[PDB]
Amino acid sequence: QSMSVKGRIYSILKQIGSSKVFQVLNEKKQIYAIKYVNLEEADNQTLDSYRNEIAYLNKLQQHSDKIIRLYDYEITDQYIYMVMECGNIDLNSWLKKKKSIDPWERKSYWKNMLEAVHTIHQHGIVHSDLKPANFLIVDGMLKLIDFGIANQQVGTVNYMPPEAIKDISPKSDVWSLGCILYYMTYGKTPFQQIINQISKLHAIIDPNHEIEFPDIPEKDLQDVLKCCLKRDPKQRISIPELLAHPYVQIQ
Ligand SMILES: c1cc2cnc3sccc3c2cn1
Repeated sequence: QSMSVKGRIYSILKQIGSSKVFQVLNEKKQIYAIKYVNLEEADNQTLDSYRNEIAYLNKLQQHSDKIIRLYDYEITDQYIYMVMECGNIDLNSWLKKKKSIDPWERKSYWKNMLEAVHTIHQHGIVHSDLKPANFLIVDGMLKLIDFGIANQQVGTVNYMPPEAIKDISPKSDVWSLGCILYYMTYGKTPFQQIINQISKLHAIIDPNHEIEFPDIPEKDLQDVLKCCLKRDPKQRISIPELLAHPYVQIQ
């Protein structure tokens, strides 16, 4: 099985993920990821969302290694081919498969998530739909897969900020990152216990609904969670503030 992106031939190895993602090999026998997108039944608002996300991904590549590498692309009126770097596994399936997560790898992953989200924020981008499925493990390093600009773990309200439920600033991405770190800390998201979707949304917003923060041996890690998971965006810690917190800095 084969395919041609900008005159270069790529051999398919396996499918990873309208859109199909594949693991491929080039002529020089190097491993890549090819995202295929079918534009056939797509509107102008959809096309603009797609061209906007590609342009942001192409630009933000130069600013951080914690953003997925985009090597090349081919765009027509019928399709998109994106030659990207191949990750090992996404953060979600890595966590789902793992029972207990190492405190050193968790601190390391946190640092990477802050670096990536901070970059998009410096360029005016608020992701708003952050989940572990949005991050990629590549050579013991987390990488942000996308920016939330392009149309369409999906649907999930577990990482949703209170401000998003009511209706959006960088503080929204802070709430979501805090939910991801909470999962890597406690083994569940803060509201995971609630099956009923409405009853879950009714708890995320309600301030009288106290989020449990059980006593862990990492006092700094407990403080981060308590700082991220504050219902009032005004009272929530910022990304530049998180990057200076003792949890990220102290050895
Ligand atoms: C674009 C590029 C990717 C590269 N590597 C991997 S490994 C598991 C998912 C993915 C992936 C998804 N979208």
